[PDB]
Amino acid sequence: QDWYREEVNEKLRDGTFLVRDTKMHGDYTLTNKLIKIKYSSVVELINHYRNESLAQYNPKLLYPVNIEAVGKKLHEYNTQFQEKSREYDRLYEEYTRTSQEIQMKRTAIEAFNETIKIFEEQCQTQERYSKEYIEKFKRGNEKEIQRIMHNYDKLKSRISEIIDSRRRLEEDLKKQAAEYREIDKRMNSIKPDLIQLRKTRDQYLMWLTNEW
Amino acid sequence: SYYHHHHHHDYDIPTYFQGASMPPRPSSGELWGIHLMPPRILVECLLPNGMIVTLECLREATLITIKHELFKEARKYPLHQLLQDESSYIFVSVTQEAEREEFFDETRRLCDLRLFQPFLKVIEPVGNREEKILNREIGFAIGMPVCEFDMVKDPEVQDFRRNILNVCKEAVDLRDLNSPHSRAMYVYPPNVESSPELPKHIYNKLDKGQIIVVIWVIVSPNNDKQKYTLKINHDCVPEQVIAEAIRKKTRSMLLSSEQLKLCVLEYQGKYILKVCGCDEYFLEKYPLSQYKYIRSCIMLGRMPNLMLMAKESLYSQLPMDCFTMPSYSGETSTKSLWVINSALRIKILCATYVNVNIRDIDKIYVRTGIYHGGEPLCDNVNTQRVPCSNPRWNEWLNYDIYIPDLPRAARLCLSICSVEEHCPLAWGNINLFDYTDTLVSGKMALNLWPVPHGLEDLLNPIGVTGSNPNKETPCLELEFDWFSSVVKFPDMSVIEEHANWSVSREAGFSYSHAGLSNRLARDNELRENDKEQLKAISTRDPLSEITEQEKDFLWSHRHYCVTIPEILPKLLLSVKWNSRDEVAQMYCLVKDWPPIKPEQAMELLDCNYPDPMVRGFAVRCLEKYLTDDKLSQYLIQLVQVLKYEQYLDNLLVRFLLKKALTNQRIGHFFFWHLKSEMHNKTVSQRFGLLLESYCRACGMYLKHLNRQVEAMEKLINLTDILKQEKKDETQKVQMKFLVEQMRRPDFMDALQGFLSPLNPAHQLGNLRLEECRIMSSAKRPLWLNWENPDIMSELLFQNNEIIFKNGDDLRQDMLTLQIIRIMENIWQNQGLDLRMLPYGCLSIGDCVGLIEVVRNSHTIMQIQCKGGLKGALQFNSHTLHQWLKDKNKGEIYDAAIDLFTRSCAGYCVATFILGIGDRHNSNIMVKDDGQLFHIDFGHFLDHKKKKFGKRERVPFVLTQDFLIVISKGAQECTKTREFERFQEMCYKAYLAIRQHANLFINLFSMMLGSGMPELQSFDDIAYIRKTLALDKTEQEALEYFMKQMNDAHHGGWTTKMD
Ligand SMILES: Nc1ccccc1CO
Repeated sequence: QDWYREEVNEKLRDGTFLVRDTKMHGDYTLTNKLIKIKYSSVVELINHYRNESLAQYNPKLLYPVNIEAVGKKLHEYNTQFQEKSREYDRLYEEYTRTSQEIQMKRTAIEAFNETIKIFEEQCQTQERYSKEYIEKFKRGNEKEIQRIMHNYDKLKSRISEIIDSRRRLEEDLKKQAAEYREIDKRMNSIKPDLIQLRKTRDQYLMWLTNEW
Repeated sequence: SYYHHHHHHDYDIPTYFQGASMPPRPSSGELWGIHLMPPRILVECLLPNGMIVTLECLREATLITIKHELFKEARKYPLHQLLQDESSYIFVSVTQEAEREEFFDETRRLCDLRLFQPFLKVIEPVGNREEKILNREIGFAIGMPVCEFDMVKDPEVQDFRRNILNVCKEAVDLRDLNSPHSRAMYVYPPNVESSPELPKHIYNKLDKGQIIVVIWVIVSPNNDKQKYTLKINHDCVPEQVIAEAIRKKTRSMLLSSEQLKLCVLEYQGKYILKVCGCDEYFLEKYPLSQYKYIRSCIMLGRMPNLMLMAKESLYSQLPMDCFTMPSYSGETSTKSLWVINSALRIKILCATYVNVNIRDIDKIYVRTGIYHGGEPLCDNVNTQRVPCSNPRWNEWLNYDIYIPDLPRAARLCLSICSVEEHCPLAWGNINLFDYTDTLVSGKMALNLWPVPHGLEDLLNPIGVTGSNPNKETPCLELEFDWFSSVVKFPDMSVIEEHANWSVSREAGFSYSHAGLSNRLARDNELRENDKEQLKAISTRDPLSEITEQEKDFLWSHRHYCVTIPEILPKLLLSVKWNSRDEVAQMYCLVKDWPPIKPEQAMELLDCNYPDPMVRGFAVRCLEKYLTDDKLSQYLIQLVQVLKYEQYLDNLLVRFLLKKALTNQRIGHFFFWHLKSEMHNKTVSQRFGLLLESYCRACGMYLKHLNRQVEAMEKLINLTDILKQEKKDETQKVQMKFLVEQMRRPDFMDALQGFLSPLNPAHQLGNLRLEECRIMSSAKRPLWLNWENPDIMSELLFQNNEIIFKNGDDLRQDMLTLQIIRIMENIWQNQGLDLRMLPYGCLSIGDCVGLIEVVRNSHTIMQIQCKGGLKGALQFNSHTLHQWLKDKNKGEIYDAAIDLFTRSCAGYCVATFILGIGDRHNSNIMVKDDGQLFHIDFGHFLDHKKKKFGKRERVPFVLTQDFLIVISKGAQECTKTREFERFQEMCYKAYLAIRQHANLFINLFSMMLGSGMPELQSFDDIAYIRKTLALDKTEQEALEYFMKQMNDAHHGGWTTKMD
């Protein structure tokens, strides 16, 4: 008794091997690739393939991976892990919605730009047809042109606002893009320790073999 | 003393972690960055003369109204005489999707335009085909403008859009083949079970095969109706039924017998059968029983109500679909892949955007690998260079596989990792061949994807092929070896020849071989112990992985496997896809393999069968065997399975697209399942392109789908304002806001004339605002109620009410209800009556959806609050049973208990197997007539075992309450025969599913695509193996189920003959 499916694959998660147990089917199994198993023994055959490779049989097995005083440490490692998982679950939210919000800005910036161009074209459009009517007739005069001046004066100081408005958006894109990086930065720090906090919690529960 | 006086110094009492209850938002509404435009609004009207008159006009004003006033108020400004008549003009502006949209439909309202900035340029109509610039309709239905596609560089995309029309054109042909019938047949496909047989428990309800039906007619003016109650053979057809109605209607004292016969024949085929209260129609030769409305009536103890509708009044409604081709109407001499004599190598260069802490993380590398689902060589890395601070390689990774041994479907999968401190940063995969068969060569830019929630593993082959369309992400570029010529994958003629050669060459190999295993030496004549290990393997499920012996064993006897078609899925997973010898030979078996059942063939479109030949076979199966009934059951899975298809254009898409364009009921759910997932930018392009094809060719239903779409967007904005601005207000105050808004004309317009997306048969008329309300949940779901505007509403339901919920992600519920529905049909068609109520659910968006309201049903909790005595001390176990007796008095009682006990049995077995969220008194429901059903299922395959979890849980635990009811009134009722009867249902129910366990594996397998956290990879699906126990023998399983049912209940389950 004393290396010897679902919980086998979870122990192959991330050379590594182990041996498994219908009896009218086979007997033992070497798990990732599965090999069906004189066998003169179960411990005989495996020691031979630890040093050596599996090429010659078929066109290595390199990695054979306080009764009251470990019990509460199952609650402790779980309660940071489950705190740590929440932190990972929060940030992956923030990361994605910040990615979303970002591109809504990018699309708005494009919309702004197309808005602006129609207006640029509009102040361009009035010059062609207004400065026809400044030079025809002449003696309308100021009751005509100083109202055609008023219209135009609005037309550009509006465009001013629209470009102001676009800039003010563009700056926020940067600050958002900054925060986006920062989130990812910390995501990648939390991740590897989350795995180690998780991996020891498996080992701590596996040695023992639930208020915790 | 409580806390050892330990101060938590960080704890800031104001702010908040979303604890102190609604998930992902927001998408903007009527103007940029404002949900709901102010009732009176100022709009800059840019004229052709360059003038800006700023109108004030109401939020809900039409453009007919804004134009008509603008050409009155423009007069008062200068240059009036440089403007034509208003009728020579059309509005235009920039929308929130950032495109210059011209406004042809002048009846449209200012709020309904999605305007970005509040302004309107005036122009004369350019691009004289007005007609053609109703691609507005298409891009509205789709939720992105069609012009966004016209500007895509990629040739595959533009090739897809041109080549897919082949299909559309063929489909529109079939529709107008024998018109107007075939049109009606498209619009109103017959809603029909796939089996004309009748289970014995239904037949028995009929007194030797006869139903009483009621045919209805309308005369003058279009008001009064008349019944004509027949009693006919269950198995007689609509044309017979129409005759017998007409006979009865027109018998007389003035017509002889012979004279009746003649007046019937002239009338007989002038009419067709409608169902009363909805748009369902019995339009072809089928046993009345085989229509689902009929078979439902029989089970529900009801008397069908049909209507005699005149073919000319039905064909009056069906308009022409009149398909129009859009404006959008390999390479020469190449070198075969098989000529190339080198191993693969790939040059990895320069990741740029990599966001890592240099404190926390030590050093970082790029893992790589070639793949086929599972991989054809040793996985390798580059060295851990310029770690963190500006990561730069210029290596050549060398892959031990010759270039001719690359299978057609081969893919490079890569990922950037960190340091047994191993940890993946970003990922991305490329197809080694392109969509034109071309071996990839040169430099490629590949913008990467973030690791998902569950993904602990480091490389991600199941993840989508292609580069992230989001530019601002880890873009690592690279170089592919180039062989003086555009390399291509060989023709079929070539791959046949290599196979025929490779099999003759095998016959002359001599005697023994060391690990001879992979070839016989046994001869054409094979051992009988061999032939019974093969059919033994054949039976095993998809997830029971095969050993290398069994693989080679299968692979040797590959030719006998043509005896057992059903073995194919296993056979294929034994082929070494890194040996073109083997693979070429496989291509020739698969070429002319015997077609198999559709439920077997759907495995072959999961992520583990990427080959095109294989997937083509599977589609050929579906083309032959899979029926429009059975297709539309599994449609969710067939749309999810598209995501694993290497290239845009393929056989699977062309099939689905055609069925969608051929049968409007499929089309309808085909639209919504694609549309549903348009927010997810893995699939946005693919699904968009597909939705464009569908929308272009589906005819008049587009206009209908636009109304549904227009209605949901209104509701999405409504719930968004309630969940953001009007939180921290009283329900009282919120509900004023709701009513006030629905009253406004634009909402009245948008929410009244349309079809339920949960079922487009149901028309939704005027909404009754008296009965509309915001439910008490924190997600602020809307209870919505519409008149049923059908001619004979009263015969089915006068009011139609369904729930719209902005918060939750509906797609797990959606899937479990599908799985229940399937278990019901499995059971029921084996004569095993267990009555599940798979209520309607539809995801239409990013955590948006629709739930069918089941009337006359109550959460156990309500039952108990209603029947609870005052001086609120303790609730009664019997209260449930009391309430149920109160509903069902007399002979009625015994039948109500039967129902309860039958439904309680199915929902026990169903729920245990699926592992759904723990059941309690506010997610279990009982109807007045005594049927029990679960709601709000939660995470399905046991997703709260990712915390701490082999729990093998029992979610539906039968408290006293239920047991009392199960056994009439008995005391300590574990021991009644009532309950023995019950347990027997549970045992025969458990087993009946266990014999179909493959399908359930496969249905879950095909869903891995969807970004559902509960289904990240196959081990998730491996829960369902333990709980169905497929490693065990059926008698062991029965006991395992008995055992599990015993331990959760504490006593009951150890007496049956298994
Ligand atoms: N062999 C294989 C293939 C696909 C997914 C998972 C596995 C086993 O880890």
